Amino acid sequence: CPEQDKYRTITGMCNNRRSPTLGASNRAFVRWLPAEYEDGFSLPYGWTPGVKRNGFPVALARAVSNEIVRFPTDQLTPDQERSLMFMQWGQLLDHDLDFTPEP
Amino acid sequence: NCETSCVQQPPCFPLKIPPNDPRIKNQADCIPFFRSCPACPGSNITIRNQINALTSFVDASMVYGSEEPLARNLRNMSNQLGLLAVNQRFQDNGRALLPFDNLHDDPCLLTNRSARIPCFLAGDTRSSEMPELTSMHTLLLREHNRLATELKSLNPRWDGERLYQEARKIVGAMVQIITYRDYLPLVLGPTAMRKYLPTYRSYNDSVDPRIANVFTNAFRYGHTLIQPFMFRLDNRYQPMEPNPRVPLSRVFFASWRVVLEGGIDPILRGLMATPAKLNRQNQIAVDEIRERLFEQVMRIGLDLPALNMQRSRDHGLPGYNAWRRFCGLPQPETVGQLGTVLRNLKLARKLMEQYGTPNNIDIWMGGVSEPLKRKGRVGPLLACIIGTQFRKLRDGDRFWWENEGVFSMQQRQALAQISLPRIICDNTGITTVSKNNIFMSNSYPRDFVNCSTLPALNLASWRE
Ligand code: HEM
Ligand SMILES: Nc1cc(Cc2cnn(-c3ccc(F)cc3)c2)c2[nH]nnc2n1
Ligand SMILES: *[C@@H]1O[C@H](CO)[C@@H](O)[C@H](O)[C@H]1NC(C)=O
Ligand SMILES: [Ca+2]
Ligand SMILES: [Cl-]
Ligand SMILES: [Cl-]
Repeated sequence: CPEQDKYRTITGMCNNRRSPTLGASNRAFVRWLPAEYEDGFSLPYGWTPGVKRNGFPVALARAVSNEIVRFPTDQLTPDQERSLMFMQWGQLLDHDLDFTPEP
Repeated sequence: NCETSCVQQPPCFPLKIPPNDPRIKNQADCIPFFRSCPACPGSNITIRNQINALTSFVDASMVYGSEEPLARNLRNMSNQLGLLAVNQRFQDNGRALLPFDNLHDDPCLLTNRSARIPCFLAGDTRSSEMPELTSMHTLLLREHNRLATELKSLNPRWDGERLYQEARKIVGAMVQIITYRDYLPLVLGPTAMRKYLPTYRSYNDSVDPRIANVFTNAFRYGHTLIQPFMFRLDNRYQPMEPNPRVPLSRVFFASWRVVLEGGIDPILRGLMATPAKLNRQNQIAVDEIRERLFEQVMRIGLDLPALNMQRSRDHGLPGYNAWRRFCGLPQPETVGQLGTVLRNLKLARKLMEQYGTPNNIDIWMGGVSEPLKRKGRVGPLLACIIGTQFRKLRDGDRFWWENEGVFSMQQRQALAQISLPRIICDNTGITTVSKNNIFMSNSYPRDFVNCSTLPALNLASWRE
């Protein structure tokens, strides 16, 4: 890990001299709170039928989408104070920060 | 097996179908979902965690890459000009285009079978997802090669390495300035901005710049800002025929629309002059993403908000109250209490029917349900998650543009004059761009200006 450097590495390695992998690509995310899994360590809530979460059944993500998210496409309220560039820099920005690989 | 199968066997976690669903009537069917890769496969000692395949920093890694082999494959290594490789098969009115990507099961070819146009290759794997995104990518690619040729003329002695690096460093700062000066304050609003992002003092080597597992979900708040059409505009900012208001269900992975339907220029014109969708508690997200996400390229249309919620469950994320507790916010236990926080009982009754307890509300769903902050586009909780993450990314960045040593006093003064409208000027045929601030300006011509009125980036400070 060089003592003097002018540029970033591609992987983000060495940005933090004390803990050099911090911020670097292909590493585990930090956790701000401990993970809540059905079995305590791996299975997500909703995996096993009839297993409740904190005393209540697990609502299907699609059911929630259907009942809360859903609205008619024509009723759309446009933002008086924000261009679509704002709902695009966000996606561009997101892609500079995080990408979660799946198999 | 997730792409096709409905069986819940690892690594598949398919979203089951509720009765009387508005689109999927076969309840034996489902929505495909692959469980995110575990950081430690097959373990029984460690609590499941997920991986970030990118650099957490705002270092324009979606341009340059986050892995050494790709970063090499993205450059033009055929000379010491320090440029990023461009498409050798096509160009947009003379102007540069991102190279094509050799993929085994290329989804861009499926959008228009006859056109035979594949996905693009950029610093990030998701470049061809929506033409609007590919535009921003192409604008930045052009910007690197722009800044690298301006630097070779200034310092001809400099080789391809110094040219690449110096231009990368410039772009890297440009993304930071747009983000922190113009983007974030319009996301958080003044109060949260003062709270979570007070005036940068300097680099703190004791600040964890990593992305929190939660942020990956919380930042998907942007899905509420998505409009259902791709709005294209001609030379005179007028609807460009044919296809001015194209449905989003037809633009996902439609790379052919950038190559064969008039390049970057109309898309950027559309992004500058069209307002974004506004998040309303009765108008969360459009059916172009709720019902027809990736319809052209998949066996079935996906539901992005449902995917967001299954993803937090996959990710083992705590519910609403735990995150409110974490943020130092009141945790409602009842329907009434909830109705008070959201300033909407109609919604709280709806949320209580689904979850039972505000403890179980999935983080994304909770976050998007909150009334927005003053001059902001997020609620109290998301302003906290998003605020905290951005402060860590700033204060924990050794190569942060404002950090003493990164740039010179003059270099810093020169970079302070950049803007996204000006970047659109220098890299496209567009002569009329948005009056600053770009993210607020949405009406043509009330909020517009001519190129000439915009000062360019003065690279004088870079001369050696
Ligand atoms: C281009 C329009 C967009 C489309 C079509 C889109 C589509 C998607 C899809 C399909 C995923 C994967 C969903 C899953 O399986 O869990 C995703 C994830 C994500 N999206 Fe969106 N999204 C878009 C815009 C945005 C915007 C504007 C933001 C933020 C302002 C955003 C932030 C995210 C984040 C953070 C993730 C997870 C990133 C990661 O892998 O680490 N998206 N989006
Ligand atoms: N994890 C994801 C996933 C997606 C969906 C997506 C984007 N690109 N791709 C893709 C890219 C190439 C490919 F061969 C197959 C899929 C899928 C996102 N869109 N925006 N941000 C995203 N983050
Ligand atoms: C490399 O750069 C030169 C000069 O701009 C150009 O002629 C050549 O096509 C470039 N190659 C690639 C792969 O971009
Ligand atoms: Ca990055
Ligand atoms: Cl977390
Ligand atoms: Cl090519």
